[PDB]
Amino acid sequence: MEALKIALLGGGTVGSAFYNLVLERAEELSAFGVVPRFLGVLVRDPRKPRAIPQELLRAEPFDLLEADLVVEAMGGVEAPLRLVLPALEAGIPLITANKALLAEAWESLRPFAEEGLIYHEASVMAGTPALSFLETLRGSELLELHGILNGTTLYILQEMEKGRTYAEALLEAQRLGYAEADPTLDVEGIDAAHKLTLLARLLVDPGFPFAEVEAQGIARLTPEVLQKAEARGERVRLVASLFGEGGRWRAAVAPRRLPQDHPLARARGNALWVRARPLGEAFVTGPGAGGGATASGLFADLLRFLSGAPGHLPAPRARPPLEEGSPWPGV
Amino acid sequence: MEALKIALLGGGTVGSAFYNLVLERAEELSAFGVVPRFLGVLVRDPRKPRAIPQELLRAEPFDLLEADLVVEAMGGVEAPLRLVLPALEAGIPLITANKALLAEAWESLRPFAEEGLIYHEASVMAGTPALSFLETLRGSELLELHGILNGTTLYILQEMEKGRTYAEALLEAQRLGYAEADPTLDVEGIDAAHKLTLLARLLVDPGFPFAEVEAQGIARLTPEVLQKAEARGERVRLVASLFGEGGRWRAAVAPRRLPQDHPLARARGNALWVRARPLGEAFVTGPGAGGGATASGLFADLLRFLSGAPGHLPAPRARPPLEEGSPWPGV
Ligand SMILES: [Mg+2]
Ligand SMILES: [Mg+2]
Ligand SMILES: [Mg+2]
Ligand SMILES: [Mg+2]
Repeated sequence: MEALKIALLGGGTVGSAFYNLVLERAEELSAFGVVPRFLGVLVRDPRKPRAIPQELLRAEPFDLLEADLVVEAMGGVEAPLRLVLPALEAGIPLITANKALLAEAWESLRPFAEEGLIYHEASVMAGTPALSFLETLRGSELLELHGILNGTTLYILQEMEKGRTYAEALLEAQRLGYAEADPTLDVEGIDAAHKLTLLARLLVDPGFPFAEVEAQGIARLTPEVLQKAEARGERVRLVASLFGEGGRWRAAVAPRRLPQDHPLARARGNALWVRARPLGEAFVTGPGAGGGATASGLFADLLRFLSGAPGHLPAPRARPPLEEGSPWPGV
Repeated sequence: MEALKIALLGGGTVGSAFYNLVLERAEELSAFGVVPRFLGVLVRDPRKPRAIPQELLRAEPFDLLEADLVVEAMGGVEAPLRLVLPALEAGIPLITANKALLAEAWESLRPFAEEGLIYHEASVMAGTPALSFLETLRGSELLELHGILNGTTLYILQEMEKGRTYAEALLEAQRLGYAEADPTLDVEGIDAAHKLTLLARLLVDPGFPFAEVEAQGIARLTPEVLQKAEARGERVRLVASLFGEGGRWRAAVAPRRLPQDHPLARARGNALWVRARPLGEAFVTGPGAGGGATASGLFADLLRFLSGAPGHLPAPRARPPLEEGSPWPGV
């Protein structure tokens, strides 16, 4: 029974949920001949009440080179990047939920992702199978991809449809744990843009640039706009789309008017929908945010690592779209 | 570079679709440093019209030991079993869509599956992500699982739903090739039982016996029974359930009255619904049968193999249900 040394970067909601999940599920790890042992837990706020042993709290960066795995969920881009690089360079895998880091620091991280060292199922739709879903979709050639990827904006739009104001909805989303103190990334559609970029890279273009995604949020939406849409038998949702145009892949995030019965319009939780040849049309749904939900994704990748499987690999090569896609009508 | 030698067992609808899909996307495999070549295709009778070159057809078993991969979609149990064992024993991976073989010949196949030599995403819900979906769900502990796994009975109920009699619906399912001349396996819920058994082994009990799955088919269903259901706001579907009962796992297939709003009742294609802790509720749906759909799943596994990832592994150990469940009412 050798130890599975884990260096955890981030003691927030997600990090805490993950730490506790690993210890709670220790017997599942035993089936693999290992017992989990955390080298330390880096925390931004060492005084915030936590369910992590005091002796493991680290207010300052610590040596990660002796870890078997580095798990990161601290948000932000530059600091996490500088912290994980040394480990990745040492050949230590990185399990992360940081969609911002992967989307904006791909120039530095791609090389390691290319050699299967980065596991990031939790980076898109939390623990819901989004990346593994596309890995299986590789059996076909993508025709079009559309998803409602942000938990906060989805909740807000759902609540406004019920008559709740933008503000009441947002504050509740924060109380519920879906959104952070400053949900600006979420409501401006940037978080969805981060995730869409990750999906594009795994399926059609390993070097897809985050800067090419055109993104807009829900800031102009009101209960009035949503009720008028309902009157026409449509639902408004912030959709992240990947489709062909002029022979090149185009990615955009924007509110779209969807038929009320469309899978994306009637989904429970966030959702990813695709049309591919020859499979056809398929889609997956589940929670897109939350401490427990995200922890499930990180733990899923830890088990994937223990099984001997590589991390999530970028698409083998860039491939053009098989057909021009027709975007949904914008709001 | 190297060659990717493939021995194909089954030249039917799936076999033919897989053969042509590999040829259509062969150049793509160069990204993995390989060039695909089929060593031969085992078929019942090479005299029949087939979209595979006559010269590649083999009417009698042929040596498989030079193959890099054996792909099988013959249907049946004992014949396929005796043909693939020699390859597996020699360390050659098996990519199969044969849920019957895996469900009923597990005693012989499990050891190889444990070694990561068996890839069978296409054995459940065709190319739609089902096994990969559950692999990610491993991040949580299963509360309950319910799926509509058989394409034939889904089509049948969707039609009887519209007012078609059982015989009328079945005939069309057959006339369109969804159901065989003798649809027994499908309509008695055995195919669903096979697939449910596979899902159970991957997620909660590597030794789950097919013999313990309690299956009931469509025999007691009529268009009227469905009207009664429609009147009460429900839909009837043949559901494969895995839930806790008495602190042990119970697996059953049977027609169920689902609230019409439920993801399972709304699904146009086959579907898998799950509730787990701490993830919550997740759902995946897509085509569950068909040549192209199944080929997509087989090809997805070929890509998984080329990436250095092992096949689908059985649960690392058996573990009891965390909570007591109970399927919807039956008929
Ligand atoms: Mg995910
Ligand atoms: Mg690559
Ligand atoms: Mg070889
Ligand atoms: Mg499948």
